[PDB]
Amino acid sequence: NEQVRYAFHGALQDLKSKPFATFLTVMVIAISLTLPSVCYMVYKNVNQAATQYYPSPQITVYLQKTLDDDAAAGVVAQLQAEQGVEKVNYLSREDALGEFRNWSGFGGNPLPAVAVVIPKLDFQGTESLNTLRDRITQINGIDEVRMDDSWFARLAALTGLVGRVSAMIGVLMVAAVFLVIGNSVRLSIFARRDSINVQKLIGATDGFILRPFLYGGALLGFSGALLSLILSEILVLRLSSAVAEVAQVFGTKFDINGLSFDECLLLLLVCSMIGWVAAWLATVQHLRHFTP
Amino acid sequence: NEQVRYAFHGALQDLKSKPFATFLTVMVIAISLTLPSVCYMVYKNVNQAATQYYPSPQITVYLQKTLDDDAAAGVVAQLQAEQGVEKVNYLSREDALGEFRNWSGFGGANPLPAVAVVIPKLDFQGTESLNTLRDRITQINGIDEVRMDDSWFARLAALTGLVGRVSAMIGVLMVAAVFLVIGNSVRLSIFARRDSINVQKLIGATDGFILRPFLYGGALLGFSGALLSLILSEILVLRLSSAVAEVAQVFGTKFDINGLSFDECLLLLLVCSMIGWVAAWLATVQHLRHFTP
Amino acid sequence: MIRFEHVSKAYLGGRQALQGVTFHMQPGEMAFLTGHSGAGKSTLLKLICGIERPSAGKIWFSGHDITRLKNREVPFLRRQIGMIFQDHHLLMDRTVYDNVAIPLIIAGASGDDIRRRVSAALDKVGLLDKAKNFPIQLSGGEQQRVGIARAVVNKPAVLLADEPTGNLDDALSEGILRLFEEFNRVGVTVLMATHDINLISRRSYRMLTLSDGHLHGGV
Amino acid sequence: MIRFEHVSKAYLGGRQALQGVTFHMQPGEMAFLTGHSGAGKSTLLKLICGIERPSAGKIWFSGHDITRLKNREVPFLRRQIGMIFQDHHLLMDRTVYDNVAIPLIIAGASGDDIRRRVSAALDKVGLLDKAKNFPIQLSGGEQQRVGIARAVVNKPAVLLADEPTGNLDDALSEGILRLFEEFNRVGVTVLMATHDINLISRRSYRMLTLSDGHLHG
Ligand SMILES: Nc1ncnc2c1ncn2[C@@H]1O[C@H](COP(=O)(O)OP(=O)(O)OP(O)(O)=S)[C@@H](O)[C@H]1O
Ligand SMILES: Nc1ncnc2c1ncn2[C@@H]1O[C@H](COP(=O)(O)OP(=O)(O)OP(O)(O)=S)[C@@H](O)[C@H]1O
Repeated sequence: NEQVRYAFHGALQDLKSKPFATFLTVMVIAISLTLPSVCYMVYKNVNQAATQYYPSPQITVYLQKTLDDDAAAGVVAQLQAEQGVEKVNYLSREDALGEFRNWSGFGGNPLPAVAVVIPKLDFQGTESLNTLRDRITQINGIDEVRMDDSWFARLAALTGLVGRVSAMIGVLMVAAVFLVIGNSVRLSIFARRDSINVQKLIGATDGFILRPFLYGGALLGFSGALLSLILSEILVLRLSSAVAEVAQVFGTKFDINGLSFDECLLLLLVCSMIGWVAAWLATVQHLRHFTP
Repeated sequence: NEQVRYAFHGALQDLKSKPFATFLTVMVIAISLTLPSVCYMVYKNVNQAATQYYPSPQITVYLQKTLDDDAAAGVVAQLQAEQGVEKVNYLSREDALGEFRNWSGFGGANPLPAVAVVIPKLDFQGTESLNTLRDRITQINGIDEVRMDDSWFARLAALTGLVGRVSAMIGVLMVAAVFLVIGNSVRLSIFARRDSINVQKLIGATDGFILRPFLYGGALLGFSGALLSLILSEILVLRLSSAVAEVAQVFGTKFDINGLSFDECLLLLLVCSMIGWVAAWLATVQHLRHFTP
Repeated sequence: MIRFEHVSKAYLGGRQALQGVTFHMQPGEMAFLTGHSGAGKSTLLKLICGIERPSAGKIWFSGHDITRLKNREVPFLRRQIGMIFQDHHLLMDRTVYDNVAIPLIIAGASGDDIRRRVSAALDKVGLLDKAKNFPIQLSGGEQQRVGIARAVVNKPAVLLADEPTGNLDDALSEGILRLFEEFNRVGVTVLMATHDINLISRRSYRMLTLSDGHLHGGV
Repeated sequence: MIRFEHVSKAYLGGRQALQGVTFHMQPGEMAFLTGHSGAGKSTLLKLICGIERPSAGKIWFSGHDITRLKNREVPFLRRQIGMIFQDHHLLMDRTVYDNVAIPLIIAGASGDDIRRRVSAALDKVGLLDKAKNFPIQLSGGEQQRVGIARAVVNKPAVLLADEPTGNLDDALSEGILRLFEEFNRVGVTVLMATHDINLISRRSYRMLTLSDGHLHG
């Protein structure tokens, strides 16, 4: 680690020679890396909210008319035993008696009970709904296994379009970080025409030319990722302050999950490696034009 | 226009000097213009998608019994001339609302009053509309069921403000992103040469003459920058136009996705080429200020 | 007339290039200024075009004062000086044909005059063969020849020669000297600067020798 | 031992800069090759180090032939030639002290003997007070001097010269030529290529002249 001292030494004064351009080329590239972090913040907080808050795929299932006053407990006990629906909300015949009198007064008697069916997210497909309709109907004492759909048809269709457009935006941003690193590094290299010629005409090794440009690209990507993380964290705090007054009408305390430590290391290492390969592609495709 | 032909010739000679480098510069400046366009059509289609929505702002206009239908037409003219944003529908309580009485006579089992729904436009909304409407409401007889619904009304006011703040923040960071990326591209494009600025001034020239093929080069880079985005955004639109079909039929209607009309395309080209008129102008004079005695 | 007051120049590095230079530079005749390697024999020519400011005194040109020009007329007055360089500066990645046609564009040339002006300029140096190529494939002798060729155009009022024939042989040294020597029938002042004496000793014009920025000898 | 036979050069436009030359070159002996302005001497001068391929023919160097070889072999043997140029290929961004320290850090010497080697390679040139500064405020009379100061570093087996004394006085030409003369005490060749005739007339060494890239004048 003694011959690599000079390669790390030269890039520091190379960047510090013109400080405003060095600041500008990191400020332009952190705000290009702000948006994958912002989209990742937007993605991962609505996903944990999607576990409990909005989706509740209940299917209104009616029991037999006057089979028994406590026949729903047997349905709960038998539906606990199979896959798919595990937890069943206990709604007996006396539950429907107390649950249907208020609706009549709000709008203006056998009364079979209404069961609660939750297929979670592994059997939420409409093609997989009919598989769950087979086991409920084949159990005796159940008359109406009536569909609801409507809102559930919209819930099972718009999520595909939102996932597809988010995947398209994510692919376009991973192409953007794949390309703006290479653009910035290759303009930094093509700003220097004399140096490669001087260290190549003088007897050397190709790795000696390769090392300082590669280290400069690596530290440029490192600085861009660090400034991107610092600029994203204050926006996460600003949005936490923006959602603090919105979450108090939802009835529960809500907070935004920030940039975790296990992914920031991955972001820094992929920015270092993309600076590595950007400087490799910028320098190898530049010193092949100096060998006649 | 005889003196400016050398500027166009030098600009096209610079662009044709390194076709791969200039193509990569056009690609990096064009991939930045994709997201203002994408966010603009996303913000645009939700305006016509705000014509219909599931949480409709229902107003409890439950009038009296039997004789309320005769007085319903008398009172609808006074309230519509009060604020001007008032849409009231009326149905026959004895005949047309018998299905609503038969709703309780279903599998999920004339005392109920008449049902009327008032949905105003989004231009006249907020607490001020409620303050100007509840002062003269229930002005006939006694009116039962004075209990309004405002749980969805409060949340839609809160949710649209949140995504409005998010969209405003996203838009200002996009204009910051495009401004700094055209500044970075033009500044490194003119910093890639050093002798071409020095030799033009060591031989006696005009200060405006060296500004011509750099301002025109930046303007043509900005003008060619937006065109590749305007032949790439609609490609992604038609790639994602297929998924609109199966989610439109579940809405009970047919919805068409809007595109980039020619009124805003010229605006986007003008705002993306005008920043080449500024970035090159500042960067060249900053570079030649360091070479003056 | 071109007149010097008691002027000098140093830099930020603490090196005093000039320590007092004064001469009256008459229009029309030649000059063969020379000195040692550390002498200010090039920075004397750099002050004529006004691309550096003198640290001391005041500087005069033609019939005007070229001191304190706020970057709006020293673009204008520099155009009549074909100031040659020591090391060659050419517009790289750009052909020779419009490389020597650079000062004609600013001066407002027509379409027809550029061709015959470039042709007549390159006749005097004799390079109508490597005319449409780039200066990458030009060797150093013709690089110096096209560097001195672009001073000839626009018919400048004052000519400066900051070391020509440093990359030329003795056979073409007399020709590139006589290209300057034919300018005596027109009203142009030529400041030839060199190191060697052998072609200078074969001629007889003004000697302006300097030692660390002091002329002493040489009126 | 540098051996030549018929070697030519036609880069892109078919301009026959060279067509063939044949001379042996003993180790330790000096030379003063020259020509006219359009004569192909600098191309021949670069054929010894061989940064371009010599097209037809082949060039023998010491005990090896380097005609069309890989890029993992040519820059290893490029360290033994004293590359100076007519144009000033110098690092404009970096200062003078590490312009001449490039062969030292390629050779991988320790950091303590860099300073005495550089000062030993600059005192005979005569530039210590004008060191540790940038070449942009150095004039050509010392820019050409610091250009060759990296060639005398680390004692190369063969030393190359591409027109020195281009911006130097005749007294400084004699001083720099006596700087070049003391290298002939050890086994390194001198390959001066100057247009000056009075400097080479004051001494007798191996004088050859190429006339328009063919044969021997
Ligand atoms: N821009 C500059 N800044 C600082 N010092 C300078 C500058 N230009 C020249 N010098 C110094 O001034 C002295 C000689 O100046 P110059 O006239 O440029 O040299 P010269 O006339 O070119 O002599 P040459 O190169 O042998 S023809 C040297 O000590 C230089 O280091
Ligand atoms: N890369 C190149 N491509 C084409 N022609 C070239 C190239 N390099 C040199 N030449 C030609 O080589 C011829 C002379 O070669 P040189 O030996 O370089 O001449 P010279 O006498 O050395 O001039 P200088 O100033 O001393 S380099 C000229 O006709 C040049 O056009």
